[PDB]
Amino acid sequence: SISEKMVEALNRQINAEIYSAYLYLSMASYFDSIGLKGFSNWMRVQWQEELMHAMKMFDFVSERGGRVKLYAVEEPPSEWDSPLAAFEHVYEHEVNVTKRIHELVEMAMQEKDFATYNFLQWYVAEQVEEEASALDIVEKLRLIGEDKRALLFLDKELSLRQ
Amino acid sequence: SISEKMVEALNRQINAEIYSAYLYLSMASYFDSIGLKGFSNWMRVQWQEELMHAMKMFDFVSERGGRVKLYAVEEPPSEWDSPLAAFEHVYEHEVNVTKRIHELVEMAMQEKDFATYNFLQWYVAEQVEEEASALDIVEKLRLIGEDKRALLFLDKELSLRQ
Amino acid sequence: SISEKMVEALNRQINAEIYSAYLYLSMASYFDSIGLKGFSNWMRVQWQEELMHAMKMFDFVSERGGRVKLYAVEEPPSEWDSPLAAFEHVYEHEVNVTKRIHELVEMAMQEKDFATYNFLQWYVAEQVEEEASALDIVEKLRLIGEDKRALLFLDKELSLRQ
Amino acid sequence: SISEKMVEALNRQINAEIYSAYLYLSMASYFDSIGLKGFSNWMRVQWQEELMHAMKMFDFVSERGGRVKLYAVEEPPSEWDSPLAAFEHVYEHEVNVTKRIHELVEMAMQEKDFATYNFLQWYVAEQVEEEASALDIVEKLRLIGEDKRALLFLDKELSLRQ
Amino acid sequence: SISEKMVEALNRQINAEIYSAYLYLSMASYFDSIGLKGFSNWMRVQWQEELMHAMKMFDFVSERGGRVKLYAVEEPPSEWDSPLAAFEHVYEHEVNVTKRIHELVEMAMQEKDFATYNFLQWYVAEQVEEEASALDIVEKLRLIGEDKRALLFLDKELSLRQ
Amino acid sequence: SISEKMVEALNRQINAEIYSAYLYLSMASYFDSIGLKGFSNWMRVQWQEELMHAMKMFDFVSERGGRVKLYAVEEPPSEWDSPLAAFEHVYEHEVNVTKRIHELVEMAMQEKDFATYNFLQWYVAEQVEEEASALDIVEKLRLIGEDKRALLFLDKELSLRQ
Ligand SMILES: [Fe+3]
Ligand SMILES: [Fe+3]
Ligand SMILES: [Fe+3]
Ligand SMILES: [Fe+3]
Ligand SMILES: [Fe+3]
Ligand SMILES: [Fe+3]
Ligand SMILES: [Fe+3]
Ligand SMILES: [Fe+3]
Ligand SMILES: [Fe+3]
Ligand SMILES: [Fe+3]
Ligand SMILES: [Fe+3]
Ligand SMILES: [Fe+3]
Ligand SMILES: [Fe+3]
Ligand SMILES: [Fe+3]
Ligand SMILES: [Fe+3]
Ligand SMILES: [Fe+3]
Ligand SMILES: [Fe+3]
Ligand SMILES: [Fe+3]
Repeated sequence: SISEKMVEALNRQINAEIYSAYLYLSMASYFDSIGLKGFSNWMRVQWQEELMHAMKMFDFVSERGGRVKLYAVEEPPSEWDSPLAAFEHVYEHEVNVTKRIHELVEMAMQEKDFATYNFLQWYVAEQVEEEASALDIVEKLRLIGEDKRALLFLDKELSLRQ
Repeated sequence: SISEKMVEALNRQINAEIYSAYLYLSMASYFDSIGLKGFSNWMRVQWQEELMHAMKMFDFVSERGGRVKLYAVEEPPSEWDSPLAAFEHVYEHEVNVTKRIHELVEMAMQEKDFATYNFLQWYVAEQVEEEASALDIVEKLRLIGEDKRALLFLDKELSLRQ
Repeated sequence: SISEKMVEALNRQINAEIYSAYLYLSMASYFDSIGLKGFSNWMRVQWQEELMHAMKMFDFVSERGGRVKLYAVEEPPSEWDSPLAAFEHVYEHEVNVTKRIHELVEMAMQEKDFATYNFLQWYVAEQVEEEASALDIVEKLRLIGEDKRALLFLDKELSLRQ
Repeated sequence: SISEKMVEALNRQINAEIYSAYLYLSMASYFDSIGLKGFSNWMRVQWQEELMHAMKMFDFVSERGGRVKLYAVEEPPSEWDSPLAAFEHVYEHEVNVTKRIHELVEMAMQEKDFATYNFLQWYVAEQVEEEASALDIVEKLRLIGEDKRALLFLDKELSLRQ
Repeated sequence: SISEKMVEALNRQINAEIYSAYLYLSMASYFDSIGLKGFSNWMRVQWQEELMHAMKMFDFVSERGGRVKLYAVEEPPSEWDSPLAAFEHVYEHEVNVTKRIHELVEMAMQEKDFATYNFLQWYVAEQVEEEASALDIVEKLRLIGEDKRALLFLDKELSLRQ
Repeated sequence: SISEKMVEALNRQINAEIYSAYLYLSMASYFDSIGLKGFSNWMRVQWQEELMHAMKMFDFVSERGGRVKLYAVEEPPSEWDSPLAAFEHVYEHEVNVTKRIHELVEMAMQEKDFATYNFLQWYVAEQVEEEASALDIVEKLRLIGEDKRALLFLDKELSLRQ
């Protein structure tokens, strides 16, 4: 039932979820390098979260009788201009992930593959949260601007994530 | 104090630990594809293990004052002639990972980087277990030869790993 | 079989550890003098911790069959230009302690005194943390420069240390 | 990959650990014979402890891919002029086991067998304790001299070891 | 009052109990050599159990005021054709150990040494179990023959012993 | 992965399991017709049980992503010479159902279809029980013979089945 075309694409998106993890891990290294252990922590938590996103899709492809094929994970970028620019890139990347999910929804429907549609609804809801979390911190870094105490305050708040 | 040479090698090995995890994840797919869910499980656990291995080094490079550069993760192989060949590939890959850790140990000696030498001793000990665990299962699968009832028994046991 | 050369190098290091403690107690007074009770708390904790490093080495010297000679503890300096300057001194000092530790490690290697070589690996690993904890505060102090509200945020953080 | 000459050496040291136990068990019969039930206890405990030392190495030869050959265990001596002489024998014995372990460490270094080098570090630190425990009791027994009431106070203390 | 002839005879039977331990230890190696870590476990446990047998009798000789002499433990054998042959050697060995204990019993009665007779009744019952446990596994392995799965099923049964 | 071959074979076994049900329901009517309400109840319970056997296969064919086709269920026979003759038909019939299952097992193993092999193992075990149960009552009736209080005794006993 699950079509070979639907598998390939889910396999794409599995790779996109892993590269996001890996992107966030590179950011963990960047925030590490500029003293911000709380931001670093957030990123490490996001890395593991995106890996979990990938695995939940890895397991669904196998369950449905599809075959997971893993592809290369690209070398991510490694520097950003500022914590603000880091999170702005998070936001934009997550909006891109949200696009690619909306398309998998659309493909599922064309193929009348109701199981893959229903499953992707998890990721549709999850992307709403991803974008909003990312936006919310972007807004906070914009008011903070150059104010070093506010920056360190946000960094503590972020160190608390699990 | 940590040299650039040494930071490079460690960043490389971090990439290799992540690759190892990714190979084992591939094998988990292979094993799903021939209905050995226990072998699959064993791999899925070893994938989490190797990622953890990677992170302990990722954190160490940054504590030593160096900077983690992340590199592409190679697309891994996707098929194996049999369960025996896949664990034969496992054992061998592990013997190589060991060789890599031994070369890192020697570099640390050459450079008198006592901190990195001591740190690496954990991997010296871990690679002993890695090899032995893989070899034991290669042996089991040799003893089992062609008997598919015995394969499923070993499969159910491997499904018990957490 | 522990040599005289070794027993004296270890006794001198016992003195260096106790002086490191004492130095950090002098910095505690300095930080009290300028209203930074959290910086003061950090130094106090570090003072107990360094005393604890000396005591582990004290016990070991006798465990090996040696005798601890105690030497004078030098009057430490009592003024620094700034928090940043004081923590730059902590860092350069701990880099020097490391350098002494590594000397002992070499001396023990050179003497085939394996028991002492092994005992000191704990100090090899401890010094990694010691340099990192201090460099992290130096860097935060740099990031902060003259902003006194941020300095006070950081003082509060250090008042948490146990 | 462990060499033959390293396996054989380890297996000789397994034998020596077992002999050590057996020597200390003979000593327990000695002490029973002169009514000193605490010195007896101390030895029975150390006979178990040396067996544990042997089994730890027995397991490691197997976990490296080697195979353990077991050897005759020589008939230990059965008499000593006095409690002081028995514990002197214990001391000179343990200093000799330490020598044996140190030779093992050297061999491992020469062959670049880092895995064995690292495993043996446990026996390097254990021998530090073994020498000091036996030495303290030797020194106590010298302090004590021919006083029989004091000897029995020591005997009672030694009966508390578990 | 226990006699000299009895004390020697119990002293030899200890030796025999320690040898049996050592024999079983040798088999543990042999089963470890051929992949059967569950059989190996059984053998480690029997190795401990026979040491407990020896010590119980070591203590009894003491309790009666005899002196335990310790003799060389003999180098054991180290290969067997198969799991079956090994357990046949176990049973035959244990049947022989029964014979020795039935001889100590008849000696005891001859000397009217009731306290040694009563003491030996524990070993008389224990041997009934020793024989019956060995024979049960011989019987099971014959029925098993060359069937690999069934072999592995029993090796897991044996991994359970404590 | 599950073959067309294996699916049609399972669907056919499903038919066989529903027919078994219906055969047992037809006997419940027989036993009802001759005043044996306990035998009837036994059949009604066995009818629900074989329906459950069916549905577990229906669900399994469908989980593995194959399509259950439903075939006609044959008119079963409706009379028997006696309770004994009736339970002899149950036995023969169950021995036949065992034949079919063992055939489904070998086909699975041919196609190396290990999920299906493992799933059928429940039925192999279940059939061992079916046969033993039927056989046992067959035997209890050979004994009862013409004896009427013992037939009513057996009849109460089968009332009890839930
Ligand atoms: Fe995601
Ligand atoms: Fe995301
Ligand atoms: Fe999320
Ligand atoms: Fe690893
Ligand atoms: Fe590994
Ligand atoms: Fe491991
Ligand atoms: Fe220190
Ligand atoms: Fe320090
Ligand atoms: Fe510290
Ligand atoms: Fe020892
Ligand atoms: Fe010792
Ligand atoms: Fe000890
Ligand atoms: Fe025994
Ligand atoms: Fe026995
Ligand atoms: Fe027993
Ligand atoms: Fe059925
Ligand atoms: Fe049935
Ligand atoms: Fe049933």
